[PDB]
Amino acid sequence: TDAVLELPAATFDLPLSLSGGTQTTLRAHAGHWLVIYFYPKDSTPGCTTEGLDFNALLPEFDKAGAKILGVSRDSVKSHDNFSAKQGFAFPLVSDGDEALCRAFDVIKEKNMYGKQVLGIERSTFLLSPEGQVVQAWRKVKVAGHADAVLAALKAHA
Ligand code: NA
Repeated sequence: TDAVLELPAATFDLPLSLSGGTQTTLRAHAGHWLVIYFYPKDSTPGCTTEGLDFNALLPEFDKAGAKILGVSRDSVKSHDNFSAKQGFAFPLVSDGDEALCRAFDVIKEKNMYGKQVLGIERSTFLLSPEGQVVQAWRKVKVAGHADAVLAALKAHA
């Protein structure tokens, strides 16, 4: 009743390549809140602002035992470079095959350039300690977003 999104069951066991060379899975995060924020491109203004915003709020997320994962389809190397430059203290998922993106249905289409163009739509999701997606933000505007996500986490937790 509380889920706003149902993920394919296999989603939770997908090996997610992280910045730093390790993997995680959503199931591995059982027992605590997880924020998953999808962004279109490493090292761009909006995605950097969003990452830095979450990073600045990390201790507030820590208070709730929550973990953050940023997700794009950039490579692990790109993620490493991005994370190092910005000083992120949470992992970035290299979703190169967009398996996680598709599971969360963040690959969206736009009619532009006389074509049908797919891309990551900036989106964020709150996952409960039992892996339920209890809140979603789509077509995210970066300004104030990490604040809003933190507030929602605090409301839910
Ligand atoms: Na979780």
